[PDB]
Amino acid sequence: LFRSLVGTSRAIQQVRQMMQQVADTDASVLILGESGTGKEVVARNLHYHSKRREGPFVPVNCGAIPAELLESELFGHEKGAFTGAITSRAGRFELANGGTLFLDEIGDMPLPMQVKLLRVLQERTFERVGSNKTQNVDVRIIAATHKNLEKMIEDGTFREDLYYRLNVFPIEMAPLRERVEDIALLLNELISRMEHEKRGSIRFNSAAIMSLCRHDWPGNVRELANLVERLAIMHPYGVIGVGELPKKFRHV
Amino acid sequence: LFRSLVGTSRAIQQVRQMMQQVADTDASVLILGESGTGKEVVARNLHYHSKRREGPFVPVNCGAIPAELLESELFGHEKGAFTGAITSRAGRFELANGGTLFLDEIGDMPLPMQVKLLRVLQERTFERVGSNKTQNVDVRIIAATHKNLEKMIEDGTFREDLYYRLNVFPIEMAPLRERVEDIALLLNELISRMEHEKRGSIRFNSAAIMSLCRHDWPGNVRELANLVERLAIMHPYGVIGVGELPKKFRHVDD
Amino acid sequence: HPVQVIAVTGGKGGVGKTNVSVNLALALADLGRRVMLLDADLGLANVDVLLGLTPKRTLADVIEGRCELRDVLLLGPGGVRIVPAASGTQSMVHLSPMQHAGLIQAFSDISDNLDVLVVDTAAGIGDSVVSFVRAAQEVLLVVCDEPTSITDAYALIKLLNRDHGMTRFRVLANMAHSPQEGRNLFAKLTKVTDRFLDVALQYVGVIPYDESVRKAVQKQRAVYEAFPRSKASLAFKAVAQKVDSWPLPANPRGHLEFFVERLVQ
Amino acid sequence: MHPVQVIAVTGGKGGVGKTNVSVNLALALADLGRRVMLLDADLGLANVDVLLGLTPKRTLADVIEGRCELRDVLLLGPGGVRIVPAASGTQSMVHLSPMQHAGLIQAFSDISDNLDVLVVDTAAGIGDSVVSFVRAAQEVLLVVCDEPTSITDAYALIKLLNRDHGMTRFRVLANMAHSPQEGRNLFAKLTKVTDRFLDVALQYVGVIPYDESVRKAVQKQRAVYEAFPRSKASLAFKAVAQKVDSWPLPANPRGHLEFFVERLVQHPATGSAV
Ligand SMILES: Nc1ncnc2c1ncn2[C@@H]1O[C@H](COP(=O)(O)OP(=O)(O)OP(O)(O)=S)[C@@H](O)[C@H]1O
Ligand SMILES: Nc1ncnc2c1ncn2[C@@H]1O[C@H](COP(=O)(O)OP(=O)(O)OP(O)(O)=S)[C@@H](O)[C@H]1O
Ligand SMILES: [Mg+2]
Ligand SMILES: [Mg+2]
Ligand SMILES: [Mg+2]
Ligand SMILES: [Mg+2]
Repeated sequence: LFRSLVGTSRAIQQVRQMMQQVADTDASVLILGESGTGKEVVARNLHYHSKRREGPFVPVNCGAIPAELLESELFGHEKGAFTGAITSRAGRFELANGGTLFLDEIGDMPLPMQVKLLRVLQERTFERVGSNKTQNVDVRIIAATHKNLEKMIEDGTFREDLYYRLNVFPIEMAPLRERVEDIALLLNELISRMEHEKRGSIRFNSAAIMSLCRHDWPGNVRELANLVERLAIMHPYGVIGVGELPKKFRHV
Repeated sequence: LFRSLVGTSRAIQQVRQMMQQVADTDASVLILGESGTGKEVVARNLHYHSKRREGPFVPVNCGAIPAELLESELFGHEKGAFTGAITSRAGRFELANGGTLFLDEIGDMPLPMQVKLLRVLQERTFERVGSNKTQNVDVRIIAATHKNLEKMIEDGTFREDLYYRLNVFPIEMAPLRERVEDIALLLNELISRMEHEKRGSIRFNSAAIMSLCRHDWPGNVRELANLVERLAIMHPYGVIGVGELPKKFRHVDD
Repeated sequence: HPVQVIAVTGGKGGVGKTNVSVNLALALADLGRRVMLLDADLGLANVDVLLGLTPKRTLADVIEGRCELRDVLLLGPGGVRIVPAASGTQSMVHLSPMQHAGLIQAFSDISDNLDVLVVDTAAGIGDSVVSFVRAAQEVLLVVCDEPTSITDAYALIKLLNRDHGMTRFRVLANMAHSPQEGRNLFAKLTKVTDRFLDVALQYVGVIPYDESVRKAVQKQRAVYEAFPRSKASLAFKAVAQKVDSWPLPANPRGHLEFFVERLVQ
Repeated sequence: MHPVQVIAVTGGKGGVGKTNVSVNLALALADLGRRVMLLDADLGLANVDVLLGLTPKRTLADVIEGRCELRDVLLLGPGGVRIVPAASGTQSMVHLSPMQHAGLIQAFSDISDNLDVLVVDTAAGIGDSVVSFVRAAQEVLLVVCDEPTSITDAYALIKLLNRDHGMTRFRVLANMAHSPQEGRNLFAKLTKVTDRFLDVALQYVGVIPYDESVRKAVQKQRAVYEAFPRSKASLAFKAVAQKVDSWPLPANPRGHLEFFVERLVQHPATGSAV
């Protein structure tokens, strides 16, 4: 499974160039961008162009996993480890062995976990929670954040050494409003995938597309995709004009 | 509702003598004995037979309050003090001022609270949580436990100094299995207490009393009082024969 | 002098806990008691919904530190004071034990001329329900004549007895299609509790199945207010008589409970 | 191999029929030929076994307390549905922590013999047990009835999941509807609220009618689908199962705690590793 980076804009053109530039190395990648800009789609496309293309792709959202569970999710645990540890199980590093681990919202990672991540980056070994046995894995790290990690380093909330280990190959995702020339293409991609997965069908006329291009997109792409899914559930196989798009998408 | 412990047994007379030992002092009291032995009746009897008779009697059960909540329960707190402190309130010690604080299941008191309890015993002061303005309290502590405090000292779960401070003339409750000859008298007393608090009324016949004297009672007395409450709800103002007892208390053939 | 506190519970969802809390509170007010009704389904409030009220503030505003309990009280039918809860507020969906304790303790500020506090608990037998049930003086289980409701009520009784030593429970049959159905349901429950436990169950009586309750829910008015002569409403008045004859509390117990200061006298 | 569909049956409001829906949907899916697993996620107040008249020798209490493994408590129910039974009032199961919920959800990885079938019967309410199982599932099915309290509670659950977790797609099933048009109107009442206040995608699944046969089945402790195979409610459950069975399969792992994540990765060594 790999989604394509669509669009004609210079920003997306650059991102596509970078996928090829970094294809020859396992250098850690750090993808900066507002929430919803497509950072996981970039990470999957990068993985697909990497030497690891046939290895696993494993996402982790440090922002959607409670701080107390993240270490167990990342490193696994033994059955005796903590109260709820009723099985022994490999975590997401082991599941990513030979492939790519996508650490999303890295700026929500707690500082102790940041130290442990730095150790796994450097030494390429880790320990399950509740164990001292050394585990080796070969995982290529792609991390993503919407936060200013450098100010976080200044504030002492993020580690400078971890940041430099992650930021070997940086990528900046443009917000949707800086590349609205892509929206038509993105819409065709979204709808097309939506149809190929039998989740629905929609079309936009040109005025609707103009109105959408006039939008601010606080949620970037993700918000666009949620809108497609919503209108398709709302007007099955319909044609969206401007009346079907009425608050906060309504600019005419 | 002050009555000397009822019964003719040797065990209960020992308990009455232990009570007389401390009844005329204002010192802290320690009540040892199996769970359900009747320690709060002892503590309220002592309270009545003291200068603090007209003051407050405040119970706290350390085994019925989470460890993280006990400090606030005991010492109170100020409104801004921590996330759930939405008002300012006096704790149990302050509510017990001029009276008696019955500290039950002190074997479940965490060690930091044992430290603060010792501070109350020795300095007669405390602070509400979120404040460090010192407050005075004039309270008599009657503590109780069903655990082996000496084993807890050896396990590190109970402070030695608090133990020596509290364990002077301990009242040692006797389990019901040592007081079989008191059961009939106990039943009358429990009915009387139930009638006094308007909670119900029953009367046993001699066959039912005999079956209950034949029953084991590991839960001690509390278990007997629970059965009296239960029968007063099963048969309100009724006459309790063997057939009115729940099946497990019937001992006609055994 | 002490305040009667009744926790309306039962474990199983949909057996009528909120309808019972609302209409028992009204029936007690009608009997002449000064009544307060706490919606203790703290993050999925229904008392305001059943009464058609739209509170400007709720317990969320108290828990978050923006106002006091007295600010959120509503004067409901017959003068029942309503303490409204929140509907999906982040702040209210998981209170810590310390926040539960602080909230229960805060009620001591509005106790002045109060005879009865009715606490409508959430579904289930989690720590929040159990804290409110333990803080009350009487536990009123609402039970329906279905195996799931009987099993859940028994599970609640077992937990409260096993883990907290509680022995006295009040049982109300709801949605019965005859008075004999209510009696037979009480018999089914006492069979299980007699077999496995040593507890005291009082049969309070029955609330009949009544279309007037369904109409009242649709109208968002209490059946007792909107259909005062329906069978359900007459049954609530009878239940309120039984409840009002319960002995008042005398002493504090040793744990977290409503109005401990008044219990100390 | 293929991913497992995972459906969390929820709704917030008590008594709207969550457990009756979970049970009879599981049986109907099994009737279509699917290998079905049913988790009773009302972990301290089990009702799946009660509705099915079963007395499990072991429950999740035995797992939590370390007496057996999760695999050891699977119970073969009607139609071959495999049940993970919850506990009823057991002290170890009535206040599980978030870490215990997470360890349990993780433990389900020890399972690879089901398709389109983890049906998760959630508890009433919108607390952490409910939300963690709902987030760990792939499809969220809200059961709603045509009363203001059910509508209000379903809305509050949708709003919490959207506001706090970014969830936008929700399936809606009307239960106990006195006619099909009543259930359609109910869906419209809910979407009137959600359209006004939120940006969410609600999908109407259809209706389970109010049916005396369900009430009789509950009295007998048998599933209405099995005990009354030709009642209108059982026919409606067959229809809903066909719709569910046509729902798109999960494609990729999302980055959070979810059931069977190692199979979502779609890589043989990953799927083999746990
Ligand atoms: N006496 C009655 N007669 C007829 N229908 C009733 C009666 N009591 C309750 N109901 C119905 O049962 C529904 C559920 O009642 P609720 O009071 O919401 O129950 P609950 O036990 O509080 O449920 P939750 O969601 O666990 S809080 C009501 O909306 C009515 O449809
Ligand atoms: N389609 C239906 N037709 C008729 N009665 C129904 C129907 N669905 C549910 N019921 C009734 O509603 C009652 C409650 O069903 P449950 O499946 O226990 O609901 P629930 O939402 O799981 O409630 P909880 O889990 O306690 S919150 C059942 O016992 C039946 O009496
Ligand atoms: Mg280690
Ligand atoms: Mg309710
Ligand atoms: Mg259920
Ligand atoms: Mg597996």
